[PDB]
Amino acid sequence: SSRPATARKSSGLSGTVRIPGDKSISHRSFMFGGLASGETRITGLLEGEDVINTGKAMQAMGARIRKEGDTWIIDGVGNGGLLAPEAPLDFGNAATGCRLTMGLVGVYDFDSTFIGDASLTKRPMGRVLNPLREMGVQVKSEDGDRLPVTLRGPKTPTPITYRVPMASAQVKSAVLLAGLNTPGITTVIEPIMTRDHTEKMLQGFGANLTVETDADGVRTIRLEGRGKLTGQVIDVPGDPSSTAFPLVAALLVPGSDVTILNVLMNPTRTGLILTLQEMGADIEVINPRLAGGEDVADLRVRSSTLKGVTVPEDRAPSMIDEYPILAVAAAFAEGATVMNGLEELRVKESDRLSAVANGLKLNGVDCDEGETSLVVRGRPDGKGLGNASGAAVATHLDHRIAMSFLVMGLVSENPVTVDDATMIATSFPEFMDLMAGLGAKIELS
Ligand SMILES: O=C(O)C1=C[C@@H](OP(=O)(O)O)[C@@H](O)[C@H](O)C1
Ligand SMILES: O=C(O)C[NH2+]CP(=O)(O)O
Repeated sequence: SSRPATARKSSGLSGTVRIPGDKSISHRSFMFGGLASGETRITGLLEGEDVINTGKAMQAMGARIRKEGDTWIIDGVGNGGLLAPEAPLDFGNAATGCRLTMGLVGVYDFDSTFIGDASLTKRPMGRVLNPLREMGVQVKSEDGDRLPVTLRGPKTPTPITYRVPMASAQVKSAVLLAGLNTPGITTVIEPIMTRDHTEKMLQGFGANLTVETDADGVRTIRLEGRGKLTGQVIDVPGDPSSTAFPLVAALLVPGSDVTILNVLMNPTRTGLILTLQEMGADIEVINPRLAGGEDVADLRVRSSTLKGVTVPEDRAPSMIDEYPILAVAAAFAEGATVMNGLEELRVKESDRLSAVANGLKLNGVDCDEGETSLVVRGRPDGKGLGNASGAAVATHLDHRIAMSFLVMGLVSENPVTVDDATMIATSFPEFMDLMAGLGAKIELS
């Protein structure tokens, strides 16, 4: 069922910790490793529930996955080698695994069924099912193009040129993965850049995939279908979204000095850091380097006084999953923090705009929720914030609502309670232990 947790004011967070692996890259490591020819070896994999579900889906289609020591070793089936799954592919809470896998196997000439939990089952799949219909996939979905969904690919899929209508890396990725088993050239046009793990990793696995960027920023990504993919050695960098929790906690809790090691610094993932620096955050980027083909660095974070800023709609894609924690940081900043271009938040694990606004109000924060925006006015000393009565923030099965408000409780005058901590393990099973090690006091029911 549900397991509430309460965060209490901290006298200071301090230490050096390695953050768990990046979820996006981890999902793709299991997918590409499972599809490629030969062996793939992965170090640093995030072992949260979302990623484990993608792994089980790949095994269901023929890939052999095992963990030897600290390395996940995968024996892939080779491009075009996926086998028809016996039962529905259960993605639990993970749309990344669900949506990318719909593109990956939907173009195969067999039936595949997709299911998930109460949260995933309410999320929109039309954004990926429409391009798949264009490629010739037959779709059976619940009203509104929601799960459960059953796909049946054509004998010969049709390659398309698809302009992604919203800033979704998952839609871009689903079309590219469908292209892997489609003869001809699949093209995805992305008017606004989104995380590029699919492009980078597929190139690393040997795909004839190219990215061309116009001076106006529009990206044209071309993929030649049915080409060989070769298993690779993958070193997964630290998750920058997970990093956000101890990083923001250290900025807000007085007397803090926290260093997070091996953090992914791809700029499509660092909008929150840039925003916090604009707010006056003391975040030092240490030893920027190349590791596993990605940009990484260690981040030293110290207590800072913050001032509200206006965050432009075009930075949104580079920090879309960090709006919840940014809203909590804004609750302690001087003045108003204004964030627009937030329509995508309404279709995540929870409607995040509604969940964040409601959670902030329950904890005494002055904020204004708009259809696609949020304004937060802060109280730097934290006085009057939190909830003395112990009322619980509704998490709506969303791991980041749970984590963001638990961080808030380490700073506010009154404790902050979340109605459920059980979904935190979908992306950051180490959260409680990691925060406790730094000094945070979080009581699980
Ligand atoms: O492709 C990916 O790895 C992801 C893309 C994003 O979703 P959208 O494509 O829906 O924006 C992000 O929020 C999710 O956690 C992972
Ligand atoms: O991790 C996040 O904050 C949002 N996306 C989760 P997914 O789309 O994979 O379910």
